[PDB]
Amino acid sequence: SRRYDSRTTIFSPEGRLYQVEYAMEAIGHAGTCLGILANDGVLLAAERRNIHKLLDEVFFSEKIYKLNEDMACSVAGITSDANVLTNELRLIAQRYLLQYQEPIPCEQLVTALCDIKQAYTQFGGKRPFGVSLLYIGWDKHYGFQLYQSDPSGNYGGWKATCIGNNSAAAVSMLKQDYKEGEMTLKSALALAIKVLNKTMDVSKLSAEKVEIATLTRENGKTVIRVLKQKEVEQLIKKHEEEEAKAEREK
Amino acid sequence: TTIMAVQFDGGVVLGADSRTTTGSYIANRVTDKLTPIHDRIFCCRSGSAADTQAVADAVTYQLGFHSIELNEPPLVHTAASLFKEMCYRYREDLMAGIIIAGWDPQEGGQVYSVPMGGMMVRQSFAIGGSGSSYIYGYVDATYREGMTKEECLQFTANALALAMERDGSSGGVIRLAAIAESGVERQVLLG
Amino acid sequence: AERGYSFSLTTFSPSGKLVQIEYALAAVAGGAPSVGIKAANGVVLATEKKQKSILYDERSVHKVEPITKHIGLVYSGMGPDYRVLVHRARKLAQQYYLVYQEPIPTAQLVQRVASVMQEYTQSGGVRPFGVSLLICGWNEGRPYLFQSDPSGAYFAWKATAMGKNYVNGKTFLEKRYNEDLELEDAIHTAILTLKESFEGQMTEDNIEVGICNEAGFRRLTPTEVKDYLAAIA
Amino acid sequence: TTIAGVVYKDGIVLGADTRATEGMVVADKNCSKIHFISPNIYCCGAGTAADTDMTTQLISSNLELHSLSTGRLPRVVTANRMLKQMLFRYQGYIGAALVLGGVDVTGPHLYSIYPHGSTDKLPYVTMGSGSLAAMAVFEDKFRPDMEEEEAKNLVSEAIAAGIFNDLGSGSNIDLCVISKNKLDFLRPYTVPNKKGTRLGRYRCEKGTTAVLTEKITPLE
Amino acid sequence: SSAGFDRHITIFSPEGRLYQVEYAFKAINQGGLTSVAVRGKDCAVIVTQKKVPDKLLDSSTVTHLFKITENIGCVMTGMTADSRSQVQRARYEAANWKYKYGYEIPVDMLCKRIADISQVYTQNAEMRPLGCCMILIGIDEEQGPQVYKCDPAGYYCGFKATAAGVKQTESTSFLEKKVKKKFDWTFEQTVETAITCLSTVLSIDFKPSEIEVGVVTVENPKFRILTEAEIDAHLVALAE
Amino acid sequence: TGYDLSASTFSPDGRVFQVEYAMKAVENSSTAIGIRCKDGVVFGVEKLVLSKLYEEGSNKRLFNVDRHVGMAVAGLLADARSLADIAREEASNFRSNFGYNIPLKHLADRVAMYVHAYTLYSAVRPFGCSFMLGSYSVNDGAQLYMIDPSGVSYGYWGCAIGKARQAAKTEIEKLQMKEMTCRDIVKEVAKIIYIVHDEVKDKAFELELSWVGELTNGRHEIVPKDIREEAEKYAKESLK
Amino acid sequence: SIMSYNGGAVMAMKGKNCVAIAADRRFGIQAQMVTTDFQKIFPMGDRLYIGLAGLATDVQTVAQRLKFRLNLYELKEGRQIKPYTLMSMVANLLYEKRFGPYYTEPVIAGLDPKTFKPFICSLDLIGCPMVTDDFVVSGTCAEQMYGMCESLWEPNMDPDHLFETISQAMLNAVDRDAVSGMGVIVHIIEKDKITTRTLKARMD
Repeated sequence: SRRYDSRTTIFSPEGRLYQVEYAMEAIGHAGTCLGILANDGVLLAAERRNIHKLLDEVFFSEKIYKLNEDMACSVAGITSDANVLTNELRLIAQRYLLQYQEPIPCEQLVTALCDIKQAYTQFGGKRPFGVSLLYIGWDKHYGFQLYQSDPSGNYGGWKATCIGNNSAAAVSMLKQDYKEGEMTLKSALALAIKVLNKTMDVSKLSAEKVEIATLTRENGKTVIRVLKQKEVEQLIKKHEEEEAKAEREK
Repeated sequence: TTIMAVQFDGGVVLGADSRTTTGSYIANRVTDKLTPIHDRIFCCRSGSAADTQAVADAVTYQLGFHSIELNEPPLVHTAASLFKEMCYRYREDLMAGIIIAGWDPQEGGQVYSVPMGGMMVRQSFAIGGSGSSYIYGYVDATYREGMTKEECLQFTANALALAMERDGSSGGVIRLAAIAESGVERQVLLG
Repeated sequence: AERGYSFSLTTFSPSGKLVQIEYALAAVAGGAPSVGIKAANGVVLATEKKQKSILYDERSVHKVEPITKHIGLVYSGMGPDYRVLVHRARKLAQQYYLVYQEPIPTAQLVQRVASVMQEYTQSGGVRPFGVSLLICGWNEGRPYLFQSDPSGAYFAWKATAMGKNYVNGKTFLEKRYNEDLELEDAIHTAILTLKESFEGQMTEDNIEVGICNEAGFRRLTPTEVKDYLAAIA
Repeated sequence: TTIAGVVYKDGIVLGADTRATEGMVVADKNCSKIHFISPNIYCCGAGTAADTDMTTQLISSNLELHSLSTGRLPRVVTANRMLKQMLFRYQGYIGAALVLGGVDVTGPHLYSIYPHGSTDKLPYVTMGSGSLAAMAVFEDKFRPDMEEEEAKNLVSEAIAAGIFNDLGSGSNIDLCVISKNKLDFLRPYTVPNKKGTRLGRYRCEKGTTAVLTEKITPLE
Repeated sequence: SSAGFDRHITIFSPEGRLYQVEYAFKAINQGGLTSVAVRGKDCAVIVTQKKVPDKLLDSSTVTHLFKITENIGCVMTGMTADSRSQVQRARYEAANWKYKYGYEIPVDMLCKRIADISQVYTQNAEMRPLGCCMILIGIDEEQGPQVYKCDPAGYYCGFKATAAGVKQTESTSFLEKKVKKKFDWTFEQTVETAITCLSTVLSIDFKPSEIEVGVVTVENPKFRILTEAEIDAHLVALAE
Repeated sequence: TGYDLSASTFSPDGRVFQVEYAMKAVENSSTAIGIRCKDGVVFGVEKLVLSKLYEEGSNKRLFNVDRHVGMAVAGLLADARSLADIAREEASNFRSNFGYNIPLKHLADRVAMYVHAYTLYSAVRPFGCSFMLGSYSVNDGAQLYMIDPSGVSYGYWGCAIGKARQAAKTEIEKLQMKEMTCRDIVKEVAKIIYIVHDEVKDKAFELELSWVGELTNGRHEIVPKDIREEAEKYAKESLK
Repeated sequence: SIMSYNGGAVMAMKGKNCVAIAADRRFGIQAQMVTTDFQKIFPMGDRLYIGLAGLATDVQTVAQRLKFRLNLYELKEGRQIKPYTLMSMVANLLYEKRFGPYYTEPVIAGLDPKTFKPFICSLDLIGCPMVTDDFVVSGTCAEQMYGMCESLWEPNMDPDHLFETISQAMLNAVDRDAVSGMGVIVHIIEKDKITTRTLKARMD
């Protein structure tokens, strides 16, 4: 049975992980998300590869999956492949509330899920998770935090992210947008609108194909504002007037 | 409660009472103590009803899967060996009141008594029941050697009537079972 | 490495695509057409069963195998591994029914089954399910129609179709079926899109139309199938 | 707690008291001990509730995996052997004291469930604390069931016998008609026991009680 | 298409096809047997045979007729080695339903529980698919007789009259036209057509002692088969 | 191209190469035959001689599993002793739970389910032993069963494995078998045993014979050379 | 006794459009008090509470273990928690140990998430569900709970008369009987707002 084993777990002769390098090629494709710094709140946006309009869209949050009433995670990858990790981390977040009675911080929440994806890479020859999802939340210590997961079992957590393919023109623009935080929660969402409008393949900033979920820090409820797509269109046309105002300079 | 088994030349004859009493109260007025394991293999049960049913259901599953695979006549002695091994290992838990009596093609009508100890032994007649204490002297006298199926129904009726009328636990309607090459025969008698 | 207990046989292609799981979609494409429609009061399913020989009677083998009294379902492609997950879903739907005391919605059947179905594909040594399940039923007063795939991804479609030429029947269900219609009108266009790839002969045993009422799922006998479709659609 | 019933030609009628007493004070005045086994099979509860409830739910769950194997409609012989099988596997650590009945293709059949797993087939069975009063009516007055209706009164005669005799069964009478085609469950059937009227108005008006701390939490 | 070592194990192919499973097609050819099932109104009749290369062949031991239940029997095809391991499993779940359920056995859906174990054989990591083909009859209450033929792909299959195997393809061709049209079926009518459907294939037509005709009809529900006596009489009755 | 690697996989011709290699693996071993008379069953084993090789009456392939049952085996000897202990342990389970003689039909069926199972898995390997099972009882009679490494359970009045001579079973039809009392049968088989299997291949050889039947009252043992002595007595004068 | 170890009484009374539940604030071992600020009834979900009477361990153990399975059901399905779903959720938890079961007298009284219709239920320590159409009382002494309330509770009771009826009921029971005392908290919830009042009790 040594010839039938393809040596998934075992490394490549080149020093790279043979299974992980072909894994992250799917992350560069498929899922598309973004993140940015914002004061007194945090925003998340994603574009669906299911964006074809024949769907019912009765799932409400789909690519936006909400793990807890106080926490949401934007997923990039295969749905059901991620759904195994969702309820898992959901129970890890819930078992934390059980022995503690206090919200799970974001730091150890990411390191707990990344090790689950790492266990299949290190042994067992099992199929590693090709799902890379973001993290948002708030704690009494470090406050607002952003994180990212990697298929190799590492946390890709930073204060910014590029996922997974497009947004290119906005990527380098985000480095010029690197000015840290603001609100006016509608102003930071306005910056996210020029990202979705300019860098989309069909452009036009289709409202039904994208969904924006924002977490507003509130004591002690921490209200998460999930936009109903009725106020997204006015948020889309909000910065489209600003984008038309931005081109008045030149 | 009171059970009886008598073997003649061409088969065996069984009988049992109906009324079963838990404490002073009567649990059931009419109860059939004979167990339809197979057409050629029956047995008489007493004591705990739950223990006698499941063990009879276990051997029915064990031997049933075995005997159907055999495509052979239902050998009686091997079926009673399944009761011998189980009642011996469970003797510290289960209570064994089963007495295997049935007709066999090769060995003819035979009776195998399996008391609470789990042993198996062949005798010309079998006795059992709580009310059998008074008829121990009656069963060792009126019984004769080389009985006929006809008078076996009369003799088993004499052994049950004395045990059912005297002892308070046993009673109810008398039911007898005749086993021979012609097949299972049952009847209902009283008085 | 390790035991030989069937470690995962599924690897990643240089582009990141799944190897043997995408090949299970070919069995779905090389299977039999199955259609379903979510409109208004309830969901309507239209499957296709045709006998390869005149000696086959459709009164015995039933394509529709409802999971719950209020939950119907159909499938596409490949049977042997289909009945495994069916009866598995019968045992799995009991924990939600016993603990939470409630006629479990189809959405929870989707979350639990597709998670195990994805775990089944992750487990190697076994061929992934080549069955695309259409999950429907009625819950909380509003019914649902959900489509799964061998990879486990679950979608939601008003009117969906699977099997041979499923992209052609999907456009017909996009045009001829829109907004929502009554179950009687839903059965109509469900047979019309099934008569697309169907042969020139349609009888009570050729097509079977399941329907999910708000009162719960009721499987229609071949009688009502020949009465409404004769004269198909 | 009393459960009893008799079997007629085309079906069975079961009944039980609605009074469930814990200790010297009545706990649940209105209680239904008839549990759903399957469409055509019903069983009467007694003894420990949570033990028999989780039992009959696991039974019915197993019967949902049992009768549905070949489909058709649920026989009792499917549920019959499972009881003596399973309940004996635990050697009687739990308890039941139940009345099992159902209408099969072979006709209606009744059973008496015991905690040790032994089940006997009888046209009439009585279990519970009032089993002595329900048996006196079934035993002596038994008849070969003839036409339907007279046996439906025989159950109500035996059920009311245990209510007026045994003080353990009060409150309301229950009757469930179980037949092949027709299935009827009527609860409560009759309320022989009543409670006396209040001697006056004991309501306490506001102003006579002081509150240490008050809280108001409006909702959406 | 094939890539790598997939030829050396049991799994799918780069095109999604199968090789091992499809090599079980001719796994019956080494046995070189035939079984055809015909069902009537109240009756069902199975026709089979056996080869006697040497006079030392015992009729009882080389008998291909297998009896699962007293009411319901069966028959197999292909290599007889894989069939016997499936015989006890057909007896096992039988006695399970006789014990627990206590009635006439899943005359319809029993092929699902058997094919489930047959699929476990196919679904195992490395194990033999056991290409033996299972064929059952059935008896139900006021449903008439039943006929079921299961194949070792893990699926349940059965109908009125079904014949699958080496030469059984030409046997079903005659049964399609023979049944309908419109016709009824009596006891001897199904026995006489058991040879005629095979008469479209080979039917060397020799001494009946080698051929075994399974028959089940509802008078006494117990399945059973005679020995050599009137089977030859039914063979000379169909030829006038 | 490697289709013979996994014993769990089929072949391009639709059969098991592991069994095809196992069938001829038993043929290279020395001949061990068997035959059954009316009241008894006869076994035989040939012992080849190359150099010496060792003490006579050593490592004889004739084994005794049970009271009424015996083993005439061929092929690799170590695989035979393993099956001898399995059949011995199976005979121990029957004499324990039941306590009477194990029928030869189901005793061969238990081993048939074993030998078949090892051929299904690629982990273990098939068996290179093809043996003979026969027994006699007062309530059963004389039966003889031929078991093959493929797992097919069946039997004839006689069979031959080992070396390919096969002429030692030809004269048996020229002599009285079922009519004879099994006593003179011992010396009647050994005539051509010496003639055929010519000395060019192997210069010297040695013969073992075993019997079970009515004369031993169901017991099985190897017939001694000194008693009744007519075994090798008539064998030397019958070579012409 | 086991339930009389920590003592305590949980009285839940249903009104017309609302529902009220009350429990004493006394926490102590046998007859010796420890602290009067201990909380027994805990909030579960939205506009739903649960009463607990028994060992203070099983009070904290179940309520925390219930909070575990509470969210996990709500996080999978965004719909609410229902009083029926949470009722058997405790029954399955109390049934995890058949012969080892925890000792508590859980009383679940909460509003329907769909409509203002209130619902009341009480479960046995072994997980036996029980429902009443008037009120559910669980405590040490059952004579004062069943005797009074049967002559007090009325079919239609507005929040004004509902709180004042149980008020004097706890005043007359504590000032007379022994076991309970040291303050009583009352949770009266309706569709529009949640009201929580603490009754006055003897400090001795």
